[PDB]
Amino acid sequence: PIQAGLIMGTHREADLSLKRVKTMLNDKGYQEVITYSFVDPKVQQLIHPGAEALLLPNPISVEMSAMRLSLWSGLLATVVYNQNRQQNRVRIFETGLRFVPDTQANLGIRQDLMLAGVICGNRYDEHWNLAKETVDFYDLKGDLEAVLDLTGKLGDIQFKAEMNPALHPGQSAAIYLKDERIGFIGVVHPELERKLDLNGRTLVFELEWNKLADRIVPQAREISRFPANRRDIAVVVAENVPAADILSECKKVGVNQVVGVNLFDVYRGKGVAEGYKSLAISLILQDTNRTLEEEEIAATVAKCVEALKERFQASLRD
Amino acid sequence: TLPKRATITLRRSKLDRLIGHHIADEQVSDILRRLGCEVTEGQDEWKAVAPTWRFDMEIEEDLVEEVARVYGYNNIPDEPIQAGLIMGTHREADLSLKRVKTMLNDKGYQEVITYSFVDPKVQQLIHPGAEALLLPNPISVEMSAMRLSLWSGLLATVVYNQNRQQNRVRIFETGLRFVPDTQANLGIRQDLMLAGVICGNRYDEHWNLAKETVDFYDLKGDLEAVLDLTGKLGDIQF
Amino acid sequence: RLAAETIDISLPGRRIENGGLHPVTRTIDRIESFFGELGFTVATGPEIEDDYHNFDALNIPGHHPARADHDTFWFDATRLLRTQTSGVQIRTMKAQQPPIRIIAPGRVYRNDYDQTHTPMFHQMEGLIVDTNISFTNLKGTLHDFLRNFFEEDLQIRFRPSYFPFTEPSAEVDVMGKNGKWLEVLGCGMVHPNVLRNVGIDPEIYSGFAFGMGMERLTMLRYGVTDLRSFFENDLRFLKQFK
Amino acid sequence: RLAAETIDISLPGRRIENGGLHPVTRTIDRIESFFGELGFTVATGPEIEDDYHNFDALNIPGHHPARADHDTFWFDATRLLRTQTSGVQIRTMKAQQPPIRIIAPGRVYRNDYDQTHTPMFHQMEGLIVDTNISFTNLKGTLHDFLRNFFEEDLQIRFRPSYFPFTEPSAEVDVMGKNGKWLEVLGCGMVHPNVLRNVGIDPEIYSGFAFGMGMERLTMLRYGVTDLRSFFENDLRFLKQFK
Repeated sequence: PIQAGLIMGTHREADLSLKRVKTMLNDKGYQEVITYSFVDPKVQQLIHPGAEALLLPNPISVEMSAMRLSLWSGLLATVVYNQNRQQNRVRIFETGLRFVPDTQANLGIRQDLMLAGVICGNRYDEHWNLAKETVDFYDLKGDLEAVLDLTGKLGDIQFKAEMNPALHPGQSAAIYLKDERIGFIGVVHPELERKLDLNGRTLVFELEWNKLADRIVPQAREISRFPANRRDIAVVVAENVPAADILSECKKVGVNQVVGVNLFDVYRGKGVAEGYKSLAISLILQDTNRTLEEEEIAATVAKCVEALKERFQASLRD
Repeated sequence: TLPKRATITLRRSKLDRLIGHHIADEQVSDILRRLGCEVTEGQDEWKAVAPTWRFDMEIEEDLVEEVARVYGYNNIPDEPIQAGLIMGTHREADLSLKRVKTMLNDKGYQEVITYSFVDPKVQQLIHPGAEALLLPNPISVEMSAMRLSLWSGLLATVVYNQNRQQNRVRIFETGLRFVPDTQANLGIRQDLMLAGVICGNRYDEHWNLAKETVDFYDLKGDLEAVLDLTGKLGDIQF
Repeated sequence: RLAAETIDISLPGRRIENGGLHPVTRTIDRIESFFGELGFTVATGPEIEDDYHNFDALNIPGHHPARADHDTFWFDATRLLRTQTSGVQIRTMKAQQPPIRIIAPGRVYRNDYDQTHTPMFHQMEGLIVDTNISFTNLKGTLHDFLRNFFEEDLQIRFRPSYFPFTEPSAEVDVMGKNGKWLEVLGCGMVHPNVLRNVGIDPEIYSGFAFGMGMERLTMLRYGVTDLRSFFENDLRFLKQFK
Repeated sequence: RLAAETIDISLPGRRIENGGLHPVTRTIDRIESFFGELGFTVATGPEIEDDYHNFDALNIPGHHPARADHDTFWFDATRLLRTQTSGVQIRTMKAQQPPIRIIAPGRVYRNDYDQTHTPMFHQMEGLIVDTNISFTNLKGTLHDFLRNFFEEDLQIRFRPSYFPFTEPSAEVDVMGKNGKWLEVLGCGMVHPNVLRNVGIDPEIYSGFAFGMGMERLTMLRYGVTDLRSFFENDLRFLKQFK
């Protein structure tokens, strides 16, 4: 055996590994597959039109003569492989690196490591009390926020609406993490599935890897002892703003009184006006050095409503 | 019958092999003389007898340690270890602890560790009939019993946290217990144990997830992913 | 309530059926841990490469008959998909001062399709550079890795071969039972012309390298015999590796 | 359907809030990985011990004033809770032989309760035994471990101390900023009487050992200042370490 010198070698605590996030995806219930890294130019341009491809001289066939532009070609080939073999409810993901053409790059194409995936089929797999409901975007985003924004930041992460010509305009998003396009989530276009014949509603979620590859090392702080109380607020808003100015501006008003914000019941029944909605906004108000009694709670509930009238709505009268 | 002093002979190879550095003959034969010894250099060896006032010089380590102490520890450079590279055997058929810990705290749980000796008036509630391992010279009355499970500490951490107004706590713990049996190496059988406690609501306040506190089937499905789909599955029965 | 409110005891509990990795992924991570506890740290890089990264740095040098037998995927004249994962270690040996050692997993591409060769198969190229190691310290590590990846069931035989980027070369070729010998991996000491156009002096330094095929290793280990079944990705095949 | 059936986009998605480890657990696993990539493998054992495992094997030997200053938890005359995690390495050095090293994490017990000392605190005792290592190769590894556990912010100073199971001894004592110096760990070479009653010849062999406190290290690292708060196990304190 060899004779070496035991230099330790450098590490880092404030970053991630790939195997940790992969072991988390296996905990949530996802198979890991590996597909072909060069795909079909016929059903490759049907996902990303506009951006041209990196073609390939001397191919193997016409079926494999184009580099990737995303990871949604081999994955939507694997799904329709499995669904044609009388085998449903396939949850897969795959980590590889894509090839986007550029001009100010190293060799003419810039390459990013990418983490992608596909969820589809049934949610709960036919259980004795859990009902039969196929999956949707909230399930994908909830199972994704644990992937991205738990082992990373969750400091500021905004979901907005940015279009893409491969998926639905409404049931899709654009994850940010402090003013950068980092991801694309949501169900594919309902006329995209007329080609390839992907029986049943599928969902896809791509992520740019080495910008979420640094966690934060935590720091202690003094913790109080006193209990807190649960205040119920039901703000009436028209059906225009989803959650951007409802659940977020509540936290910024007062840096010593408001911690925590929940939601447990929507209100679009018969009591509310049509085209309008009420979101139940519960809070757990507490103070860092003393307790909170009935006088100072009425200041911080009313101050958030004073900061809410700049969104053309206010609280409800019930 | 006075305490006599040995002839603590110190060579060159032992001093060089323990320090690493090369302290000169002229300085290592002056360090002992200024320390108080009676040093006679001996052609790549030293025979120095002990002084009277020090009762910690009997062997060669007690003579190289004082030399290094007079020379200083900050006046010695650094080098990394020179060693061979043997792999060391693994197994694929085993299982690591951190894998099950990583799956368990990613199913929703949290790892705490508690005091390994508990109250004998509360631990006899959880396990009556089995004699406990008592403790001479305790700290107080409420910590004088080696634990026979993990439940007498976990159902104290739960009652701690539920008194600070948060009744959803899902903690677990891994330690080793002590049960008396007259068969082991000493007189108690010791196994490594993996334990836990769940309570509270299944899901928190969500927009369609209802409010039902947990029953046994949810914990049985939680423990299925631990035992089955990790080490062993197919020959289980309840 | 106590002797009345009982439930069924052995009904299946509610959960989500967890899923396993891929076999070449498990083998890549297993050999990564096997070499990480010797101090080897991994290194990665791109999959597209010019000629100066893939052929003209490993001392081929261009009129050699290694530019058609590799079955490369060309683009124009100075672009090709990576044929062997060695640019990831050349771009490491060039930058920083010696002596450091690294391994590298990744994807290679070869223009060969049959029922015995996919166009993509994962390779694992090691690298080690430090003073006074030799062929003895190559056998004493590859024998150890084979004895640990297997469980001492099989016998080896070092035979000679020829790779252009390493001379003197070898081949390790473990003992099968269905035939006579299956060739598993190849190795050799680093040629000095590879060192001299990087920035290391081959008069005082030395080293070796090794490259093994991950899919043949995984097939021989877990008993699979059809190499094309790895990349069609059937769940009914992939569920047993969990 | 397309421009009509839209949903809210930034409502919180359904999941179960995952939870993190314990800080001393994270530090134990971090130093376990730090030493596992040098080849050290862990070793474990029991928590109750006779005198021949805990005191009379480390050359105390029994009339020494180390049987009251350790503040032990006795049972009768030949039983005690483990005061320092060293029987786990004596029971390894005895069985096999003689050129391999190990580390060991575990729980110790000391009869001391204040607002600065819990009765239980985790210790981490290393061990290394092979030919021709010295104090130079002790500084060159503990300096490296401190520079990697911190991020090169702090300065060290090797000062002398006295532990009965290792002579010549030391202490490493990193530089704080609130006071002058906080003592972090202690080390030293293994006494030959520890080797001779095990089965290793101290005329040709050598080695060193080191024992560090995990809770003071974790307090100094993540800024916590109240040592009793580690074992009351409040979720509002423990949730930030996730």
